[PDB]
Amino acid sequence: VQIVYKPVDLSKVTSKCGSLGNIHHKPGGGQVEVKSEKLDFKDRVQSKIGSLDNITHVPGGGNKKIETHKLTF
Amino acid sequence: VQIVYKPVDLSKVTSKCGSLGNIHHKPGGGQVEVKSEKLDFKDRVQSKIGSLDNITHVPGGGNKKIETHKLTF
Amino acid sequence: VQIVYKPVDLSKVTSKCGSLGNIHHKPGGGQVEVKSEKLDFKDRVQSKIGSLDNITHVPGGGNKKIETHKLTF
Amino acid sequence: VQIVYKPVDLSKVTSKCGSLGNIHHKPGGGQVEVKSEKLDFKDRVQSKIGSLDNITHVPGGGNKKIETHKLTF
Amino acid sequence: VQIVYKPVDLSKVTSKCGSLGNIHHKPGGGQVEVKSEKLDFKDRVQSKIGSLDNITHVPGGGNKKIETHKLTF
Amino acid sequence: VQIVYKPVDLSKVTSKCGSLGNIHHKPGGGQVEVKSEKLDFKDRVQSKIGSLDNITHVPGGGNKKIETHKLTF
Amino acid sequence: VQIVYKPVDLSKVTSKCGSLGNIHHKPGGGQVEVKSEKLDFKDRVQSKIGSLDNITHVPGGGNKKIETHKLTF
Amino acid sequence: VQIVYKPVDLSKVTSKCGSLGNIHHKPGGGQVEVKSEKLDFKDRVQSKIGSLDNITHVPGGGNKKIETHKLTF
Amino acid sequence: VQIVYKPVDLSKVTSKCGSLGNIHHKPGGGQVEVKSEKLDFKDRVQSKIGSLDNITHVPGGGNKKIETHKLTF
Repeated sequence: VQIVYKPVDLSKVTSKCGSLGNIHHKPGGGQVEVKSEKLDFKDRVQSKIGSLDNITHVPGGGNKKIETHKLTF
Repeated sequence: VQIVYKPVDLSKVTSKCGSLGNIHHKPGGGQVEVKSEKLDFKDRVQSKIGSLDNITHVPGGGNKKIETHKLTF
Repeated sequence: VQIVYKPVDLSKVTSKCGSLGNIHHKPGGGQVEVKSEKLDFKDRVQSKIGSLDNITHVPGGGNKKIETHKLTF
Repeated sequence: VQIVYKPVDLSKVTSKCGSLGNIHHKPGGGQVEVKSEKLDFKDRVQSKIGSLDNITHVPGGGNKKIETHKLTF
Repeated sequence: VQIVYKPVDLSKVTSKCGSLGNIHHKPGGGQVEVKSEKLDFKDRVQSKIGSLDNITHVPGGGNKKIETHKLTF
Repeated sequence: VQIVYKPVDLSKVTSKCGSLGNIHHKPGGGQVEVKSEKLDFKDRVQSKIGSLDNITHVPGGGNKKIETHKLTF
Repeated sequence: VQIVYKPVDLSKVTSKCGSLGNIHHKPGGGQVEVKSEKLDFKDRVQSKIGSLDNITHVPGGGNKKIETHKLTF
Repeated sequence: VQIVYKPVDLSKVTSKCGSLGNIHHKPGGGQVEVKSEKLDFKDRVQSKIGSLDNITHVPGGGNKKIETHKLTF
Repeated sequence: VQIVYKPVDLSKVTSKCGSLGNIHHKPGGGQVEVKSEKLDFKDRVQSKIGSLDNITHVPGGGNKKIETHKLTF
């Protein structure tokens, strides 16, 4: 058996931006109150309170190319 | 058997940005209170309180190319 | 058996950014209060309180190329 | 005569505020013209002209408790 | 005569503020003109012209407790 | 006659403020002109012209407790 | 012949402005694309492309007096 | 011959403005596409493309007095 | 012949401005693309591409008096 696997990729993924700005992200600028009395936990607790895991993501490009070349004989 | 795995990549993934800026991230500028009374824990506790794990990510490009070349025989 | 594995890569992953700046990150500029009374813990406690693990990441490029070449005979 | 004056005060006066801001006070940004000719004052003059006695008052709390305990025999 | 004057105070006056800011006070950014001709004053003059006695007051708390304990026999 | 004057004070006046800032006070950034011709004053003159007695007061607490204990026999 | 040319000018051209501001001029914040193929020019070319010759003019007065005194004998 | 040319001008041209502001001018925030193929120009070309010659003119006065005094003998 | 040319000018051109500011000029903050293929020019080319000859002019007065005195005998 003869197999030729010769894909050719000449693609452009392109982004052009004049200006990118004046971006405001303000998570949890408010008021958070947690009051707990006489609670019973028989098993594990994970607790997050406040302003956690917030992201501001401002890439000047942020382009993605995902490319799988799989040959199975 | 003859296998010729010869993929060719000439791709461009490209970003052009003139200016990128005036970015504000203010997580947990607020007021947080946790009051706890007579709580009972019989197994492990993880607690995170306040402003944790917040990210400001401003890459000038931030482009990604993900590229898998797999041959199975 | 003959296997020729000759993938060819001439790609570019490219960023051009004119200016990148005026970036403000202020985690936990607020007010945080934790009050605990008569608590019972029978097993491990992990506690993080305040402003922890916050990130400012401003790379002039920040491009990624991920490229896996696997041949399995 | 026996007098017992035994009031007990356990009160809370409480204020909780997440964030307080972006406050603009601009007294007398306008145009003020006073033109006086041949006036006669036989008695005292007080004159205030322009932008006087303006207040910006931004307390983070600003709570008031006023409490009079008067016993007259 | 027996007088027992035993008022008991356990009060709290409390303020909790996460963030307090971005406060602008601009008295008399305008234009003021006073033109006076041939005026006659037979008695005292007080004159204030322009931007006087203006206050910016931004206390992080600013709470007041006023408390009078009067016994008159 | 027996007077027992035993007022008991356990009070707190309390402020908690996370951050306090970005405060701008600009009195008399304007234009002031006073023009006087042929005026006659027969008695005392007080004159203030321009930007006088303006206050910026930004205490981190600024709490007041006023407490008068008067016994009159 | 006697010619007496005695024009008298006591005029006032006057502007009084309290405050002048918050002026935004943003020419060419948009996107401009010029694509040219196989064009033939036998004589001179002037080309302007983009954001050119734009003016922001904010004079605090900006008054004009134009005054011609012509005597022809 | 006797000619007396004795015009007297005592005029006021006057402007009073309290405040002048919050002015936004945004020429060419849109999208401009010019596509040219196989065009033939036998003679001179002037081309302007984009956001050109735009004016924001915000005078605090902007008064004009135009005044010709012409005597012909 | 007697010619008396005695024009008398006592004029004022006057500006009073309290405050002048917060002026933003942003020409060509957008994205400009010029693409040229196989063009032929037989005579001179002037080309301006981008953000050229833009003006911000904010004089505190900016008044003009233009005054021509011509006597022709």
